[PDB]
Amino acid sequence: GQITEGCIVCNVEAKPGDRGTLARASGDYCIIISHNHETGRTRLKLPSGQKKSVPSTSRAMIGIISGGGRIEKPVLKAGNSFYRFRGKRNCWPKVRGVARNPVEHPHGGGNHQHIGHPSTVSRHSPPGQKVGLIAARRTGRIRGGKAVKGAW
Amino acid sequence: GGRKRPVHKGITYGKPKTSGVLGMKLNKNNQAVAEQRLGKRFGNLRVLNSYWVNMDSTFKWYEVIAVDPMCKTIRRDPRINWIVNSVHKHREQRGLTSAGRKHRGLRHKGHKASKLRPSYRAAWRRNNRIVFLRKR
Amino acid sequence: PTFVTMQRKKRVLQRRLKVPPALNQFTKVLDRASRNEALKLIKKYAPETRKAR
Amino acid sequence: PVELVLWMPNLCRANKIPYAIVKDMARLGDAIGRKTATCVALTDVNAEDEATLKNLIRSVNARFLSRSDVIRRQWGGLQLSLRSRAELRKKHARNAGVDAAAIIQ
RNA sequence: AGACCUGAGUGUGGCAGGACUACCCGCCGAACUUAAGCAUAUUACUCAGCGGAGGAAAAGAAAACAACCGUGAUUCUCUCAGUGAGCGGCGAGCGAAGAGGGAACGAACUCGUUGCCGAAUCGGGUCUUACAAGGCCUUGAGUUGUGGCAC
RNA sequence: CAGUGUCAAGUUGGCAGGUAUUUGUCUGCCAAAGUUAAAUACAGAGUAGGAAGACCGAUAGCGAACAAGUAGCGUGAGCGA
RNA sequence: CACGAGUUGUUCGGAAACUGAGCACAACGUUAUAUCGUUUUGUUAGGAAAGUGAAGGAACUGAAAAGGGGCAACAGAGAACCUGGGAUUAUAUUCCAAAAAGAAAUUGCAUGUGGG
RNA sequence: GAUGCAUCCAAGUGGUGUAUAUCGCAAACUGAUUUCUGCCCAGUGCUCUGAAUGUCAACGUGACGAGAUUCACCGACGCG
RNA sequence: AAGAAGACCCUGUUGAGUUUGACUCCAGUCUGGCUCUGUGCGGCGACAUCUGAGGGUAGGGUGGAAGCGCAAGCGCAAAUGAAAUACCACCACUCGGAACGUUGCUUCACUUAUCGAAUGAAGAGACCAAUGGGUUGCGUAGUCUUCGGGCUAUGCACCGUCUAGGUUUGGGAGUCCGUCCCCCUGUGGGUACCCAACCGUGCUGUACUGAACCAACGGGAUCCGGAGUCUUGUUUCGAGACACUGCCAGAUGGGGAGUUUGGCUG
RNA sequence: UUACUCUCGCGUUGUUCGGAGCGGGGGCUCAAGAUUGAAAAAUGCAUUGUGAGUUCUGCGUUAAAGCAAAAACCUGGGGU
RNA sequence: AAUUACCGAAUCUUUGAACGCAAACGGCGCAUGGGAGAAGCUGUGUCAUCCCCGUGCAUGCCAUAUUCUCAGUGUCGAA
RNA sequence: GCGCGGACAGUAGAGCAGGGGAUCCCCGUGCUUGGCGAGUCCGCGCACCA
Ligand SMILES: [K+]
Ligand SMILES: [K+]
Ligand SMILES: [K+]
Ligand SMILES: [Mg+2]
Ligand SMILES: [Mg+2]
Ligand SMILES: [Mg+2]
Ligand SMILES: [Mg+2]
Ligand SMILES: [Mg+2]
Ligand SMILES: [Mg+2]
Ligand SMILES: [Mg+2]
Ligand SMILES: [Mg+2]
Ligand SMILES: [Mg+2]
Ligand SMILES: [Mg+2]
Ligand SMILES: [Mg+2]
Ligand SMILES: [Mg+2]
Ligand SMILES: [Mg+2]
Ligand SMILES: [Mg+2]
Ligand SMILES: [Mg+2]
Ligand SMILES: [Mg+2]
Ligand SMILES: [Mg+2]
Ligand SMILES: [Mg+2]
Ligand SMILES: [Mg+2]
Ligand SMILES: [Mg+2]
Ligand SMILES: [Mg+2]
Ligand SMILES: [Mg+2]
Ligand SMILES: [Mg+2]
Ligand SMILES: [Mg+2]
Ligand code: NA
Ligand code: NA
Ligand code: NA
Ligand code: NA
Ligand code: NA
Ligand code: NA
Repeated sequence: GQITEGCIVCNVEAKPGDRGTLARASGDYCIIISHNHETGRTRLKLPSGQKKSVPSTSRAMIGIISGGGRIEKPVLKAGNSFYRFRGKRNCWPKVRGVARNPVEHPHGGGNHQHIGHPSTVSRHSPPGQKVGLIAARRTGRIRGGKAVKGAW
Repeated sequence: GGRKRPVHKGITYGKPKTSGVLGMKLNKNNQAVAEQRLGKRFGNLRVLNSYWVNMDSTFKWYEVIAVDPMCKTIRRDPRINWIVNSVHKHREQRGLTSAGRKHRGLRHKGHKASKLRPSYRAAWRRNNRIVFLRKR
Repeated sequence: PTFVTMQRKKRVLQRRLKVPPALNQFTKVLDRASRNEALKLIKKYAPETRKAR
Repeated sequence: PVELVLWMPNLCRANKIPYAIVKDMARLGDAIGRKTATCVALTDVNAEDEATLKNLIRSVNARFLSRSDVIRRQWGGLQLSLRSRAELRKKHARNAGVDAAAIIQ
């Protein structure tokens, strides 16, 4: 509430006392859209493009998160991906589901590598069946305006 | 609530008759369960009885009555010193309190309880064992 | 400690809810002076102790 | 538990026995020389205290026996904290005359 | 000041965990198998699993049977009875009870309530040759009720 | 019998009386605290004593008539002469 | 195979006595069942888990200090000794005897000399 | 966009990606550059519609009946 | 020739792995209801009761009552119909209102259940004052009384009270002005304010690496304030009686389980 | 310290450095080594110079990779 | 009686439910009783550090305190 | 098997195949049985023990 509209902020508290949960990845920030002095709420634009309102008591850091521009440099090498994920978690390399056998994946098997059924699966699919394009509203190459992702 | 069958990932095996996970009910009542938890936790006491006091949507509260079998007041009382004798150790674990008798079917007598007296196993034993008379 | 918080919150919750008359009547005590006088009269006529009996 | 004596004022009222609800079962226990006491009944006193007993009966009846309709009718509780009452006060003060122009006169 | 009443600390006195587990008591709980297949059924309220006690356990003094000229706590035996009971893809299969002859049997008691009392109760010290079912003392516990008496 | 919901009556009363219901008769009994010996079990138990057998007779009979749950095997659970 | 021997430490390695990936006693919760779960992202547990520096008239009393007790490295951290021996059948930076072959370092207590 | 998505667990004030926060995380497909990636939404999926103007569950509501019950009405996702 | 009870092929009322839009199901997901679950204001309806107010072609019934009604009209007689109206009495179905009780949904305002975060539960709110609280008061007007005093409105009072800073109303008293020493000069030490009002809300700092703890100081007989006080009490913040707990119900559901997938046959 | 006035200077094998103080003179300090002696000849066996290897040590690029922690110990800042 | 048999008295190492804390450690503590004890002191006693032995010390629960010590914006209440 | 909507809108009109004059108007054309209850075909969504 003490920050002028149009100011660029990062490390934004979703709830007062959160100690910062929004706009923390390198290069990311929020934009303050407006204040509602009656309700005591501030409306802001998140990096994803969604607009969210939080109590005006939530704290923000002035500026943008450092380290921006990282994803612009091609990795070029499997070894560079290896070192990138070394400090994160065991999630790489990635084996395609159609390269697996039907015992361990719905996409497995066949005498050609193929998904034999539509890869868009329901939101209600149980774990083990919910693989592929999960509850996709649309598929294929996005033409024209990219719609803001996430829920409504 | 009802008992959830503790199978991995809710998966059962064998005949479809045994495939239920969420709809089975524990064959003991909750009062007997509360008495058993009290008795297991404090093995130096003798559980005597219990009664309902309150319940929530999540919880049920039962007050359990327990006796210290080493207290001289208990040991010299002809009304309660029966429980000092070691045959009454953990009687709630064996379904011997009022709640245990209730879920054993022992509130009934005669033709409503013939297959469960003096116990289900006792009646099964005397109904299913092959008798070989000496001269037959 | 948990019990301190619980007794305080119990007083709060007893005040915040709608107390039916059968329970509410016990907050409508006798006045101070009559209470002292009645307590003194009862103290006059207390039972015998163990040794007096 | 309050259920031990929750019925006692009603039983006293039904039999037309003067009763008082007083503070602190521990003070009652102090009177009879005990730790606590739920209730005490006076059956008779000597002549030196007949007048005191009668005056006590009168004031006790004023508070309790004569007020049976109110006592039977009166719901309690519904009390706000100090912070809530002050907040309602401040709100009524802020919106003290917002609708003054809506009035025809 | 202090009280009680809710909860802690320490001292003192004690108890539980483990083992056994044939039989017994409480839960939990299959599948092979049989149905000439198989899913209900069957195997089986069994095995495996988790708890608990004893010298036996459990049961047990009618909210019982009967429908009689009536019986009379429990348990067990023969029998009722593989049943002109019943259950059952009414298939495979399953499946008791009362009465009757018997074993046992000194088998009966307690509380709570009611109503008449109301600390007469308990524990602890200490005397009696005595951690007395005794005397004395004792606020310690108990009147938010222990103990007596009665159908 | 169990979970959950819902929940009495008061002996002008309840429960039972093996085809659901509503009536009105009859009969038996009085649930929702508790203790209790014997007659029964010991279907892979123990302690101290006993008695036997139309049983087996060292590849049999317990795995074990013997320094046998031993020697040996297995990472181990166990296996086991 | 039989008989009889052989491994010597203030300092070497470990432990007393560190933290790591981790483990899981307590506590609490769950489960018909604890033989289940949580238990280092500063950190147990609705959670009152600290028991003694001081003083003050020899052991009795008590301030402030937030987040219980352990374990997990014989290659990480750490750790005061090293040469000579004609000293063995076999041990040795471990044994050697007042000329300790000898030379050191380092703990813990005590005794003196001296202090400014 | 975190009272989230994916997701472990028989269960809990339980667990993982998350010591994170869209330049993040999770789920697929293709397989370096280069040059390109056409047409088809009928089918089956997936998705949305802030009509869901038909269809249902039990929960309710009413009526008939001495009552057990019978009928009627309401009834959400979803399907259409 | 040996090595292995053919692995090919068939048969069996033998399997197992895998698939699915096979049969029969189960977790998971979603959805409805009840529950958790409290307060107060309103809104739309429903129920009970008073009561409007009209009225297949047209001139709704259905009955007593063919005569009186102040007046004087309706026929048993004129007009119809798939039905012919009197004076007392006689309403179909809709529409309309309270004024009470209950309440099914629902808007809003709440806050104590509950949910979500944070924190070493580290400073909440008020004093700025009610549509507040109380015999641990005082009146008034009704209305009751067990005669002691209540209840409902109404007012007065008590609970109940202090502030950085900003702006302006009154007070003198020491010496900006100047003063009190030492060396025209230089330097060193201090005060140059208090009260009251409105605002404000608990406020001594600001608009590329410092130090800060175990107060001094001032009063009263060691306490006190310095360092305000208070508590119808919630650690604080955000939601909030829904979205979270249990039960019941429907759909979905190869993610998973079980099982089946005839026979004859050159 | 007119050091850098229009070719600044110093220095590495090597990627530098300097008015935020180069270079020269004179000093302070740390780390590696030297040299002298005590040990020590009383021991050991039957000698004092150079060149090549050798990582103790000194010199304090890949990275969307930036390369543990604690005990113990050390010193100061405050106070006695 | 190194006989046997039986049984009342005794002994009974390290562990193990194992329970002061640990553990591929014959490890390490706190409290409390003891033992031994060099150098100094008048052979004797005494004895710091070190060393040895006994006892108690897990968690929970019950009872209890000749009436122990406390906590709570729980409820009261002093005179 | 149960319920719905429909045999274009209905309480017999509308769309429009074929008709006169200059795309306009006008002729035509059109689910059963009973005094508003009981059957036939399409679909939908739902039930499935000979
Ligand atoms: K067969
Ligand atoms: K008999
Ligand atoms: K032989
Ligand atoms: Mg492959
Ligand atoms: Mg698959
Ligand atoms: Mg495939
Ligand atoms: Mg391919
Ligand atoms: Mg492909
Ligand atoms: Mg089977
Ligand atoms: Mg078999
Ligand atoms: Mg088969
Ligand atoms: Mg078993
Ligand atoms: Mg028995
Ligand atoms: Mg018994
Ligand atoms: Mg042989
Ligand atoms: Mg043999
Ligand atoms: Mg050898
Ligand atoms: Mg760790
Ligand atoms: Mg360690
Ligand atoms: Mg060492
Ligand atoms: Mg290519
Ligand atoms: Mg063959
Ligand atoms: Mg198969
Ligand atoms: Mg296979
Ligand atoms: Mg399958
Ligand atoms: Mg064939
Ligand atoms: Mg242990
Ligand atoms: Na699939
Ligand atoms: Na045990
Ligand atoms: Na035993
Ligand atoms: Na039930
Ligand atoms: Na709050
Ligand atoms: Na499936």
